[PDB]
Amino acid sequence: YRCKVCDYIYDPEVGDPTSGIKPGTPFQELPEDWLCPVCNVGKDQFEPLRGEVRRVRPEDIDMFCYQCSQTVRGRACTVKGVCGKEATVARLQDNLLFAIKGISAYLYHARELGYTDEVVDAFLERGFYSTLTNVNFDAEEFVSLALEAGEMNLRTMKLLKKAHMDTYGEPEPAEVRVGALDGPAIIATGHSLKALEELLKQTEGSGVNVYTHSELLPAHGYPGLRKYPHLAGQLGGPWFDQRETFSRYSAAVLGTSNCVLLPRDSYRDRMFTCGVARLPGVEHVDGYDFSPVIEKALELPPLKEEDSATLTTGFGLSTILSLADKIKELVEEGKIRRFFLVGGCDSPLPQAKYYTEFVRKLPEDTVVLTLACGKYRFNSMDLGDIDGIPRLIDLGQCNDSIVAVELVEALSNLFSMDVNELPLSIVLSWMEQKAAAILWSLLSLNLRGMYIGPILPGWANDDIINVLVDKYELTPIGDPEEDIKKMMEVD
Amino acid sequence: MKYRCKVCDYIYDPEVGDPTSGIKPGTPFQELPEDWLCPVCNVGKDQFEPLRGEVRRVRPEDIDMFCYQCSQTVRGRACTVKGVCGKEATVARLQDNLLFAIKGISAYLYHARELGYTDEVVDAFLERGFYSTLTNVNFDAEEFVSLALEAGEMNLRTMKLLKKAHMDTYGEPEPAEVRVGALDGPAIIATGHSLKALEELLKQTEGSGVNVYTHSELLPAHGYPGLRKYPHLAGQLGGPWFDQRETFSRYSAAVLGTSNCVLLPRDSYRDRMFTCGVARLPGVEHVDGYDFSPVIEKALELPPLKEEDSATLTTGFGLSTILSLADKIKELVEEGKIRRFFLVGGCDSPLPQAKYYTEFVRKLPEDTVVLTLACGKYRFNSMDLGDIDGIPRLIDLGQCNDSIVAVELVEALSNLFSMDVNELPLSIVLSWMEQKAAAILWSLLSLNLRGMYIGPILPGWANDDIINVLVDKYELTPIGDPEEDIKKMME
Ligand code: SF4
Ligand code: SF4
Ligand SMILES: [Fe+3]
Ligand SMILES: [Fe+3]
Repeated sequence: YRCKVCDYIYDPEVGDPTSGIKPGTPFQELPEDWLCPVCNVGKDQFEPLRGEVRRVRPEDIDMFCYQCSQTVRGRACTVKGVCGKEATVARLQDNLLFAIKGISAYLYHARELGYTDEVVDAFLERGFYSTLTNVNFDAEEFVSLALEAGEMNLRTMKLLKKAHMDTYGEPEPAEVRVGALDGPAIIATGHSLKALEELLKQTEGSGVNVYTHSELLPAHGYPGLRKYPHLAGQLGGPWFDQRETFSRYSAAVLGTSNCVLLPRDSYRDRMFTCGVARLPGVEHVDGYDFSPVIEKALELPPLKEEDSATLTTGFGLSTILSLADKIKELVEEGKIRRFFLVGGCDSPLPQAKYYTEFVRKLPEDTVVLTLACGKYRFNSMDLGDIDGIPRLIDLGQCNDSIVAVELVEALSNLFSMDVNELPLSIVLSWMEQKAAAILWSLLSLNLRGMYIGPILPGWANDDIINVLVDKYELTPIGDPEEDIKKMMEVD
Repeated sequence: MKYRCKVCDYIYDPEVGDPTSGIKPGTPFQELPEDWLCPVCNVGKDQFEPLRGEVRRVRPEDIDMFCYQCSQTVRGRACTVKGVCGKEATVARLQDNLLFAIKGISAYLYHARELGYTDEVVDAFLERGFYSTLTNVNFDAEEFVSLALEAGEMNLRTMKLLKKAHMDTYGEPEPAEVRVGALDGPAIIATGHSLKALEELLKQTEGSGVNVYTHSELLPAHGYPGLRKYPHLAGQLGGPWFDQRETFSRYSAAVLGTSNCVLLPRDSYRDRMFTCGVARLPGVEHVDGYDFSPVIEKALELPPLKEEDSATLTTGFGLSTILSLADKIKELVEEGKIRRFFLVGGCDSPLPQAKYYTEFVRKLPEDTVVLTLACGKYRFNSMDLGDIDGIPRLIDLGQCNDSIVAVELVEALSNLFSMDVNELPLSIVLSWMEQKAAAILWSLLSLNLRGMYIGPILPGWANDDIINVLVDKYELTPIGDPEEDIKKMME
């Protein structure tokens, strides 16, 4: 028998002479209250010879957990928990943890605006308590808890969108100049619209121009944010062009939320962090006091005007609903054949080129709704429109997933069909915990047949992957052409 | 030279080159393009060191770090040496540390909320911390040290709020002599920390005539005037949490788990155990929001318990009972008839290295008093230690969350003898097992208590750098040998 927890082999050939086990005693001729000499688990946590359990190299660590003192050798539980928890349950606990992390991020951003939800904080406590050492061992309960986390994330994104709309108005379409103007510059990266508003308020009259980057692009749609003239436009693209963007523009850089990367020496003395963002050797902004960043921007050599391009962002729900009747006409005529939700968080992985290919081969009688940084794979494509309806529609940040939700609910009422009968396909890009919370949000809405890229989450063992694919029909991204062919044929 | 990826250990060999990217066989590493990245995890030339120290030894459980929360993760399985995102092992371990501290805080928050007691600033800090440990938000280790200390302070605040909840709902605890041993009649044994579930159970059992016994962590309930007022609160039964498997087997009782430390059941008592609150076990009935009718029904269906020659324990020393003896303690210390106080307690484990505690207390000189708490008390609370001059040599402050009164106690002592906190005749010996204990430890560290002892082991997430921080900046001393430790602590 080899120990499930620490892979200690009890071999009936040796026995244990020091304890009374003369050499030759079978495993089942051991005392009843005998425990493991390494991990202190009973006779049950001994399995008849499995085979080279750990010995992991290219992958296959069965599980990981070192949160309690019982952990094997004081380093990590990696096959089975000393507490008795198996690998699948540990991975489900980590899944719930990531979802609640995404919820907590959106919660922090809402509270930045004075918007609070008590039941969500209670659920945070409840979930983190559920992932303690010896509290919960039920996997199905963790499925239930993941779905409840999806529901709470719906609620949290709803609260954050209400915070944004009350503080800045409902976003409406805006053509954003991507390209520099003449003058000192501050580039802002992240999600915090409150930090951007404070900076814009502090820079009115200073004459330094403020540009958005990555997930701060949707700010150009908010009436309370676009009203500032020194909000010049976009500059750079998604988060991972950061190191080149911040290098090439001679500007002060401020990172407001996550997706900030370790800086390169070219712009290290001209970068700042604020909110929760924090980098070693980078100056951090005390609350919202952006005096150092403005100082830097005015000390730096100004930017140079450049032939600019444009991006179109900020489709609030109301702008889309003012087009519902034409969309109805167009689908019933047949001049629009399907809606595709293609977006979410991105990564510099090669498999994410899939997205640029996917939209590039999409038929021209289709429309795309995009989201988060994964929009920067195809938002510059000149796709045009269908009888006045744009083929690309930018709802905003990842937290604007919620309006996407609202949209389908309208569409189900528009065409008088159940949600899982619409001419709608869903293609997710995920990268972080916020995306995990969004994914479980979509799963709590029973959205079947969704596609996911660039990879399946690293915390999902075979058990979890199969539960998703057989109970929720979550389809991994494969080949763009074949995927489109599968999604569009009711024939 | 050959070159090793720090992130995924892909070896670039100048004899082969890299056929997949364009590097013909024979190219030296420094004659590679600037934009050449690892063909496995796509991290640049920057994170490549010359294959120095090709030595590799035991890899199981000797994983430098672990993290698989994002899609960038190595091989889509786990980052185990350095993050593709750029996060180092020390920072990952500090993030996990903060996560465990906030997990303990969340547990105490849930228990406080059970009583209608909530604190907004603590939930704000929870959100803030989880956001600090998202993917690309914080890479500054010093800031995570600061956040661990802030988590200690927030945990102090949470424990204070929880103690106020307990005292408002049940009164201030006072010493109680509780019978450990069964009575005649049907029985329900309750395990965990939730006093509200116990109160609801006792109210629902008034008149039913079934006797309720406390186990592991519900023992301090016998000190609360609002809980000891119920006659059917018979006494203690069993000991700490880890005797569960035998205790629940030997007594023909219905089992109810109110909080954490519930273990996978054995078939003898599975059909007679119930969970409630956050505790949940597979194949065990869960109680839906109190309403303990199923548990009472079960207790009434089982063969009743039989009386047994019992022992006794003394628990529940509230702050007021202790402070009403402060002048006697002053007399005794100033005369010299008490030479040092020892705080010995905290959550315990079925680890063998924890036998130290029973030895440590058993060898303590008779001119010392011990203050204990949590499950680590069950190592020496049955010892007949007696008293010194009317002051008991063992004092049970209550649950692990009653650590806070210990905090208050020491400040009283510093004001009692008019001496600085870090000059009192007081030594601290911690037992830890879980995340609640981690929060308590960071609470103690935010209070600058130097020279504390910790057992049974050093946290499994503390790499050499973190351990170095603890031992050089806060003089955290691991427990060694009882006599040697006592002689050092008594000098
Ligand atoms: S909680 Fe369980 S799996 Fe995690 S370290 Fe402790 S014994 Fe191991
Ligand atoms: S955040 Fe970094 S360490 Fe964690 S999974 Fe992503 S790449 Fe790996
Ligand atoms: Fe073992
Ligand atoms: Fe690599």
